[PDB]
Amino acid sequence: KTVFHLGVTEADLNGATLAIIPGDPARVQKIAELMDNPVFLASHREYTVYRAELDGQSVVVCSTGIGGPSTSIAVEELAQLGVRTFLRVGTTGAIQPHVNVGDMIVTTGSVRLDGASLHFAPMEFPAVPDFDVATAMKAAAQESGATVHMGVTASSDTFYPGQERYDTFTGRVVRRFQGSMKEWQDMGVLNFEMESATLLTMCASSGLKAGCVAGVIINRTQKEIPDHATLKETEARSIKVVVEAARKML
Amino acid sequence: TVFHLGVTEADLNGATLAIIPGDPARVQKIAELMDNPVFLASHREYTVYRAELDGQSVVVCSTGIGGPSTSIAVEELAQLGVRTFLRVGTTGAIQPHVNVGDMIVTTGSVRLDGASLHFAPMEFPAVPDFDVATAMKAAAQESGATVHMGVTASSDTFYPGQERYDTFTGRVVRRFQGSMKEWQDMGVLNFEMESATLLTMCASSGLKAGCVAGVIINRTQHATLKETEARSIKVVVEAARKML
Ligand SMILES: O=c1cc[nH]c(=O)[nH]1
Repeated sequence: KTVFHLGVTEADLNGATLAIIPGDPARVQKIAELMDNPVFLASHREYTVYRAELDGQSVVVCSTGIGGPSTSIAVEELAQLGVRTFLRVGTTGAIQPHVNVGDMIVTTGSVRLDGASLHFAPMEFPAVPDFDVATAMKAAAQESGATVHMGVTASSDTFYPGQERYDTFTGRVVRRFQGSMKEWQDMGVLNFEMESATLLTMCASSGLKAGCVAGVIINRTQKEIPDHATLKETEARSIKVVVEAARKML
Repeated sequence: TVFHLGVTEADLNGATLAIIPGDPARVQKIAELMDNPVFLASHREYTVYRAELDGQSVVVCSTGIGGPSTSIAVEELAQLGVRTFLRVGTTGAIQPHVNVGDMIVTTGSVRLDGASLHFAPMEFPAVPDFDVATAMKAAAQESGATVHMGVTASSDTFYPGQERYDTFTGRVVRRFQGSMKEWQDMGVLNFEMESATLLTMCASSGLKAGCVAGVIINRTQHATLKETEARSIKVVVEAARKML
C-alpha cells in the first residue's frame, strides 16, 4: 500500500526487511551503488528511497532528513512496509581526545537530549541499539582497517545551543545546556549528533532492530585541520562499513 | 558563509524578513509571487531564494520537517541579519467547526516538541509576535477565507504524538494516550510539527515570528487542496507586505 510521506508501496520494496538510513538524500544513491541493481523508488521532501540487492537479497536505502521528527516518520513508514532492521550511517564530530579523524564510532547508547524519543518511551527507557546490529557494525568497522570506538553518543534536537555552541546570533545558551559540553566529555560521551536517540528509542521499544555507525570527520577539541584526502576516505569508509554490516545482518 | 544554508549576508541584499515554508519544493513558487526572484542556494532540505516586495529585499527559505531542522534555518538566517520569520503551511484541524479551506493563525502552541527546550524552559510561552499575528489575520481575512485564531498543538512526531493508532505497532505511549480528546476539549485547533520550536526560539531571542496555515483536512470531518495551497502562499506574502 502507499505510505503517506515516502510514497512507495510494499511491492516496491521487493521483500526487503532491512534498510540503510543515512541523513542526507544525496548519499542515498551512492550507498545503493555499492550494491547490486540499484533502483530509484521515490523522492518526497527529505525522503529519497532506493532499493538494491545485497548477496541476492533486497535492501532499501532511505534518507531521513535532519532531526528525530523527520526520522520518526521514515522509520515508522518503512516498518509499515515490512522493514525490521535499520542501520544508521553518518559522519560525526568527536569530543574526546583519543578519538581521531578517520576513526569509526559505533553507538552503544544515546543521551536523549531530543524530544521525539519521548513520543515512544518515557525518559527512563535506554536509547540503546540492538545487540546483533552493534556487533555486526563493530566487526565491519574493524575489517575496514580503521580504529573503532564503542560508546555513548549525545543526541540533540539542536545543532547550536543543544551542542553548547556560543558562536551564534544571541551568543547565549539556555540554562539546561550551560556547561553540558564539559559534562558529557567528563562522562565519556564520544560525539554529538541529532537523530540517534529517536531512532534507537523508537526501535528498541517497538520490536525493530537498529544501530548507528559513524565515521569521524572532525575532532571538536583539536585545532589541527584535517586534509581533504583523509575526509574523502572517511566518508567512503563510512558507507562501505554500513553495507558490510548489512551483509552480516543478512 | 553560514554552515547549512550556504549563503552570505551579502547574498540577502539587506533582507530582514524571511518566509519559511517546510518543503524546499515550495520556495520557488513563493519567491515568484514577488519581484526579481533569484535562486541563492540549495543544500539538503534548505532551498533559499531572494526576492523584492514593494522595493524591499525578502528571503524565502524552506526548513524541512520538524523542530530540529527548523532551528538550524532560523539561527543561520538570524546570523545573516534576518529578524522577522513568517511561517506558512497547510494543516489538519481537530475541531469539527474548522473547515477544509479555512486559515488558522496560531496564537500560541502547545510545546509537544523537544527543540523548544533548547531555547527556553517549558514554562515559557510558545507565542507569536503580536504584529505578525495581526498582519497574518488581516491578510487571511482579505483572502476571503474563514480565519481562526487559536492554539496549535506542535508535536515532534506525526504518528504517536498526534495520537494516531493506524500504525506499525498500534500503540501510543502513555504520555500521549487520550491527548487528542484532551486538546479538543481545551479548544486546540490543529496539530503540526514546527510551530512550538519556531515560536519559542524567536520569542526568547528577540526575533519576530508567526505561523499561518491553510486547513487541507479535518481529523473529525478536491482539488480544493490546490486552491488552499495557493491561497496560503498568497496570504503569507500579503502578510509580509503588511510587516514591511
Ligand atoms: O494531521 C496532520 C496533518 C498535517 N500535518 C500534521 O502534522 N498533522
